[PDB]
Amino acid sequence: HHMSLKFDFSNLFEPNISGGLTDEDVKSVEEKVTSAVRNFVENTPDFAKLDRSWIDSVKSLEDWIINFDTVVVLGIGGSGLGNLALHYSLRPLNWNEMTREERNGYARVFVVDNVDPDLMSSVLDRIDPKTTLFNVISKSGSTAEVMATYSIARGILEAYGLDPREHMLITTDPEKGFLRKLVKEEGFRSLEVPPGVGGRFSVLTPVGLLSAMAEGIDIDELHEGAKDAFEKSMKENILENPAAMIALTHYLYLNKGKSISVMMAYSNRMIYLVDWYRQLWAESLGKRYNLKGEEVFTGQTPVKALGATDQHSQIQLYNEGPNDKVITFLRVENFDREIVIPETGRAELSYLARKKLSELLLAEQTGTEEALRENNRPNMRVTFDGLTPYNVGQFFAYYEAATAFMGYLLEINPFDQPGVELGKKITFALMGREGYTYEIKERSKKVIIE
Amino acid sequence: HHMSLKFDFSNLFEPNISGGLTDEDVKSVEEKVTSAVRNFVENTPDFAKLDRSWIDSVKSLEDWIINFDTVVVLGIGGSGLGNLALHYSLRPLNWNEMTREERNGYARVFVVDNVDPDLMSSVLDRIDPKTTLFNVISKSGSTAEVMATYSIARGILEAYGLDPREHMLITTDPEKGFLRKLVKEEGFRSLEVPPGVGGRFSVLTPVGLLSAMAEGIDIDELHEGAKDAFEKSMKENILENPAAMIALTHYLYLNKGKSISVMMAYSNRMIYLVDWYRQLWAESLGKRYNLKGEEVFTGQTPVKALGATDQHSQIQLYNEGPNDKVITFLRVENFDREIVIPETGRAELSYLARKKLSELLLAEQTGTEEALRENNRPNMRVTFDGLTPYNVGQFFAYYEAATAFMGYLLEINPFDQPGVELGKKITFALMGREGYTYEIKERSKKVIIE
Amino acid sequence: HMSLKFDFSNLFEPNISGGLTDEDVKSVEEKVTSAVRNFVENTPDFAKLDRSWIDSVKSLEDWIINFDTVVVLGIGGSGLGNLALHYSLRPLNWNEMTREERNGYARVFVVDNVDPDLMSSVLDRIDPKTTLFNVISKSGSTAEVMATYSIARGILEAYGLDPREHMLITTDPEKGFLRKLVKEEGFRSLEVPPGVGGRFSVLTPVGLLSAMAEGIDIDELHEGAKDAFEKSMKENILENPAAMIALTHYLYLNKGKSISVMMAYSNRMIYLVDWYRQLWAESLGKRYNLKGEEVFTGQTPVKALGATDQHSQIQLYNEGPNDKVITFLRVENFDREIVIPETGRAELSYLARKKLSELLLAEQTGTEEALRENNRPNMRVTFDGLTPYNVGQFFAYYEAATAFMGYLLEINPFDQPGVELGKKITFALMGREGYTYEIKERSKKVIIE
Amino acid sequence: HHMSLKFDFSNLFEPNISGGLTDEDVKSVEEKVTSAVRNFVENTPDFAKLDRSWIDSVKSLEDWIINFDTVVVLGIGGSGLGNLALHYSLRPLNWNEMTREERNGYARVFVVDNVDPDLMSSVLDRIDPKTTLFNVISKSGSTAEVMATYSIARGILEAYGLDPREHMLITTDPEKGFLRKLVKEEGFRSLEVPPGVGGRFSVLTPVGLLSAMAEGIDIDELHEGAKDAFEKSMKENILENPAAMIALTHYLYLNKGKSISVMMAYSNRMIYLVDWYRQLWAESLGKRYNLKGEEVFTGQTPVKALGATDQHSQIQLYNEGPNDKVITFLRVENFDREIVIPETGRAELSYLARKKLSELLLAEQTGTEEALRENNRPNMRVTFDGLTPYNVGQFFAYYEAATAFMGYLLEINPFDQPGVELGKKITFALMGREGYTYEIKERSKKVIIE
Ligand SMILES: [Cl-]
Ligand SMILES: [Cl-]
Ligand SMILES: [Cl-]
Ligand SMILES: [Cl-]
Repeated sequence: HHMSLKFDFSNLFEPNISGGLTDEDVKSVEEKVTSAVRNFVENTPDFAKLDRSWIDSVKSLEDWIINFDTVVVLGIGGSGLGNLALHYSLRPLNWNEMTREERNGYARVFVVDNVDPDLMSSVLDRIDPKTTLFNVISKSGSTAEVMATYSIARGILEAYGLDPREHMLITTDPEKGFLRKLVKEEGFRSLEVPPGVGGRFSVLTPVGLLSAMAEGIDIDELHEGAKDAFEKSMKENILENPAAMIALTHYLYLNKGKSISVMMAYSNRMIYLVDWYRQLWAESLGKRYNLKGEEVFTGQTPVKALGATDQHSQIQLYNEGPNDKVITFLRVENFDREIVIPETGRAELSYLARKKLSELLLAEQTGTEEALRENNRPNMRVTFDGLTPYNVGQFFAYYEAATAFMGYLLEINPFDQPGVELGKKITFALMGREGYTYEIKERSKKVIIE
Repeated sequence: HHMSLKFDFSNLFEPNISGGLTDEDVKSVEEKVTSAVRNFVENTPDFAKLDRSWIDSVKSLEDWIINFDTVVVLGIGGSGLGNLALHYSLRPLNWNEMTREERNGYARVFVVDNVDPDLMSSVLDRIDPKTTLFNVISKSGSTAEVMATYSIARGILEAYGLDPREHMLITTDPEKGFLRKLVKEEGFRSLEVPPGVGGRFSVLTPVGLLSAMAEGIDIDELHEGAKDAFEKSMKENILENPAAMIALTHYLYLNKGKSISVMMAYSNRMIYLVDWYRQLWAESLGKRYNLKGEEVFTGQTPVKALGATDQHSQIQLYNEGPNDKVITFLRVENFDREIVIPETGRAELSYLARKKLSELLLAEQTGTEEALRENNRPNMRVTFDGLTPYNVGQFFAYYEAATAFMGYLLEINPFDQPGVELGKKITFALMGREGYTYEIKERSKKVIIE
Repeated sequence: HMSLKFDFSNLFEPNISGGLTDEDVKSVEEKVTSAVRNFVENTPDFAKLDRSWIDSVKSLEDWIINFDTVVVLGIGGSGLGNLALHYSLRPLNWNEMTREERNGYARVFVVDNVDPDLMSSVLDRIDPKTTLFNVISKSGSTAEVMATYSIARGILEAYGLDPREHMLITTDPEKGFLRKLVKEEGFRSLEVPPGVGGRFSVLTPVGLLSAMAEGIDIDELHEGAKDAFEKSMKENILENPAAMIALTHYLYLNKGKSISVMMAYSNRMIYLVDWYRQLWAESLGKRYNLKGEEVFTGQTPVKALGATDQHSQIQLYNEGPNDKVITFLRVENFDREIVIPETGRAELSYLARKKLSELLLAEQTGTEEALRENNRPNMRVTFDGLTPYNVGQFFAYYEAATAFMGYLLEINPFDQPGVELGKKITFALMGREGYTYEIKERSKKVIIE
Repeated sequence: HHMSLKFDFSNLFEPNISGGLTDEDVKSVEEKVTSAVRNFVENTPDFAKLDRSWIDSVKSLEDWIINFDTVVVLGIGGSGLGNLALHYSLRPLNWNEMTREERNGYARVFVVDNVDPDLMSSVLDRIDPKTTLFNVISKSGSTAEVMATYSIARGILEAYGLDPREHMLITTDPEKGFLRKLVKEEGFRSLEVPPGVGGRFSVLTPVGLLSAMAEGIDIDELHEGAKDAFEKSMKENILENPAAMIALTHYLYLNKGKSISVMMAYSNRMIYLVDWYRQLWAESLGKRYNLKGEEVFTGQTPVKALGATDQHSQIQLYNEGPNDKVITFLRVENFDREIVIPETGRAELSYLARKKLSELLLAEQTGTEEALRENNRPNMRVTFDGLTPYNVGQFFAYYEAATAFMGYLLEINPFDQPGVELGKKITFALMGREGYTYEIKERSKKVIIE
């Protein structure tokens, strides 16, 4: 009883929407898409290989991890969102507020992926350092945010007379960077960010799997789902290849003025899956220069929505504003807690009486999707039979491959992020970091209301 | 020691950005903007009046509310996001996980603004019904989601033999709708959604103020901030009028291809302020037809970002992708818990040693803003001296007025939401609701991978 | 409110063979009377009990209720007083009681060492969010207090707590590093009075703050101290306990009693004995007299606990060298009077249905009599109960007595020059700027590993 | 891993101190010392034999002892201090205030070694009789203080309807005395105080081992250290024999007017090791008569000091008062919780910044030792590499041997205590005990102030 995600691309096509994609459209790109799949098969990126050592190196720590009642991940972006996505999608929303008995002995997971002291302080107020493991995660080994939060955690351990080696696990490049040097000099336990895997493609590497295993997620089943997804993503038959289809259809639509991808998840536990997609799409495909060095300023802005909530926020705009969005719905059909709506005795509420609350949620997704179709707003749907590691591993793999394919189609490098470097340089200079000299000039025009 | 929000619109203008707005641009719209302000002054919408009864009717319940240790708001969109925005921005992030003593006797606030049973179940698992008040909030008195969650809460009270009148407070239109009838027939305590105030403009009405007061927020100071903001928003001098300036500059940019507003808050506690803005902007300004009945499909998609987090997700795209965004930063300069980064003894981290963690966060905002300027991406900044009710009330008022002004400039009705009605009709039909007959047709083209 | 009772009888002939005589008393009476008169005429600051000591501490009462725990970072004079007050005037499980059982008053922990097992164990028991650190140092730079201060402050900083909300500084009003910190950073503060040395400072804000925090009646503490200091100014030596303690101990020191044993018959009084230890040792253990002559004077104070140390030291006190004067502290009424149950066993009939304290008191009486019979000089200080009035009497009488002994021995009882060399060596070991002492390689090394 | 205690006797000798012991001094007593060691080897006292049955009898109760969460030792002196020495030195100071989980399942240990009702009542307020074992320990089987506390514990058990045999374990002489009778008549579990081992020499017998095993101390390792130390104590080469050297040097100094031994431990955890030593030295060596029946009134008063604390209490007197003391330091070089002193940013505290707090403690021991040397105060040092049962067993063994050797040198019986009997007789008479008739006479001279 493991099932493939189901994809329904029907509302992306004519005649389902007037303005839809056509058989001519598909034919216009089919060859370039098949070539993207072939290139993935022939020059497979490291992320798709799902090395056994990724699971094995994490399982090797399992006996040690059961010493801890909490794991705090000190990581950001690629080293933080995948942790939150796994945590939300694959444990109950009140996991960290459950007793240890309710958690069946597994650990609470907190992720500190910002340098806001209100965030760090609120996590620190919830943990006992004597029973906490900090997983310090940075590929580079020197991400400023992670250094700052590492410093705070280390300082607290020191002040309490706790051995940092008993409370910190370092996940970083096997050879380069400051955190790796710390490992080598001080003898920390460690895990690797694989050299050929970039942050935003690292969730199924030890980056994501350690905290997942800590909280009792079946990480083997997670890889089983991703494996099956990657295998379907290598099919040169595009009508059997969900990742190729996502790329094909989004590539075409980007070309036809759809500058926004909306991913709308009909589940509060899926919301961090959408944030993970946000970074994956935006950072991969949002590129100034193409592979030839030509200025292209390409990209499709990823927008996060939550159903049914955002029907009362964004659905007016999605139906009646500019037609610049392709909307992907994430639909889960079975819930771990199926609340039944009681009979209140009021005739006004008979349409709700003794139905599952999820029946209403699912009726809302269906109605929202249909209204959008009727208003010729292109949409597709990914359906999960439940929130299981198998299904979440599929999700990650399919979107990692699709993003890879879109970078091929757009003839850009989907695996770099040059646009982030300037802000960092300015910031380090502001922080007085040795060798950082950028000076922000005094402005001519100052338009302030103070 | 109450201070106005500071606005810096400088990076929206030439020469600060090449491509920026010009004095010619401002002159092109100045008159229409002054007229929007005059119209607001002369035909003031009910939301801007800040009726004393909004605070007084809530304070009248204060003695009763201190019976409860938890308030659960059963509301959605306009009746839910303002509650979450107040809760996050004006209490510590671990408020609901603090002891009652730590909360100084004030209540926990949970908001159930979805029909996902994983959400409702997780809140139900955290509360004792004997010490909980459900605030059921719907302007119409019949929002499906709110009916469903009301039914569940009522059913639990009944099964436990608790009197619903002792555990439910109804906030709805004073005269129309099912919830008002329930009030009248069964004798519930109640509060009003003011007839002339729409959901998305209702946060400073009893909709938002009840839960705020419950958790110990100074609701008087909240209105004091909003009052001062509304007064500045009635200034016909546009260079002294932050709301007029936001409208002026966003109107111009929408016209020049900036189809996205990004609001990027450098605070985890401000994140629900951004979601409140999301609904306010999208639902107000995302309109098919103008006031003349002409098809305009207007709108500017609001995008939520969090700094520094989203520097590792979206900043590549914001600097290097299409130039279709105006970015507003929210910057708070003082934090309730100022963590100091310890000295680790490592020369590599000297740039962080013994600085406030917030110094790094603030350096990151400044650097991110400068990089964007250098890449000619238009941006402005709203600076809060701290997270206080005064400053949050200002924020709400300024953006409510600015949205009002943009609807004038765009010559649409910013106070309706016709585009939501079709999805609801389809959903009710799917739910078998009497008199709802929409039938979804079988599709010609079915493109599925299953 | 009743006066401590003193019974000096077993210090005198014929009660002990070898005891003090009327001739002995006459030999020093005039010098003692002059000690008293000097105290009356040039009263040391500690004996003035300034109103501002209580008033400055009471000013913080409203603020202190924010905290469930006060941690005293202080050592010696700035630490033992707090412990003496804590143990003697609250039940032994006070810090392990619930807040309700404590009637809302705070837990008190004293970190008076730089052992990380001590600091760590206290930190493991506290919530920084509800903890006040009282950082106490007269000089403002005591190394041990700087070290513990640094740790507490670092924890406060890492958690984002404002140090001014969680630290109270007790130091000289004008001089020193801690006073500078107060003035530069705006900490709340209390004073160590300029003319009061650490070991004489328990009844100043040094001790009064943590005592108040835990709900001790500090007014009653001063009321007892006041009454005791009044009796200590009586020129009739037979009405003046402090003068009699100095008289008799001065005579015995001169007759080869090189040890004072203070043996308290109460586990709660044990830190009163430690406070006394520092007071007698550091005051009267002096190389030079007031003329600059080498005298190497001193009487080693020894801490004992009754009835416990009957099974540790009583063999030695009765059968070893006759070099000790033994002062008993006897408390006659206990806050929890446990009654020994009837077991039904004939062998235990002598215990059946008596107060456990009756056994304790019979043990003090028997121990005292056996020592008299063995001609070992002893006296007894009897408390009707462990109350602030009684404890304030105790501190005052002993502070006055130590002042008088310094007069009789013609030394300065208010300095401590012998501590400075070790500190200089230590700072040099710690690499402190301007400390250069180098410990030389030894000729003779006698090691077993 | 297991290391011998290191002894440094250097500052006991000339030229290290002027006035120090000389090679002539050593020659003066070498032969009598060698003869002490030989007597020990040839007529070994029962305490040094470390019978396997002392560990086995205690280990046979381990399954039963895990029923309890708390062991309360009712014993005094020899039957009480050893338990406290082991508890403090080999468990953290907050052991009894740790949760059961923090204690890894092992029991809390309270020792009630006084008939102060404030002691007993404070212990009783902390225990649940249903989960408590009272270990009632008296070699004689009739120690009054143990009878009284036994009576209290038993009465409580009775009045609650708990079976005393499920909550009391009796440790007493195998054949003689009231407690042994109780065992035989009522069927209590029991352990033996070995007939040839006196109380003050009983810590490593079941007297001490039971409570130690209950709190998780490795009692095998305790014996392994004691065994190695007793072996070194049987070496006729006095320069390889620590116990011989302690006895040699202290005997010489006692004869040169050092009437006081100061043991000053630089650890709050070692303070009860010092108290154990106090009873050992005082009760053994403080004798009126020698073995010939000649009046000697011999003895060296043992004084307890704690470093660094007592540098602010006693160090003035030790350096500047009578030169009547030999001072032994106990120095522990590694701590279980190694607190690092943070950097405060203050120039005044740069000599502390980022050093271990124990570096300061150790520097204080060294400086204190050197200043005492400079002032010609004889001192030695015992260095522990950590607080481990191996090191603590070594300590007890070496000091028990040393005391035996001192009694030989002093030609006294180190194994009796006739000076305690008079006080007991008087007390029993005051308590109205049948056959005790002592009458305290009215005094001639009464010198009282009331
Ligand atoms: Cl968004
Ligand atoms: Cl105040
Ligand atoms: Cl048995
Ligand atoms: Cl002592």
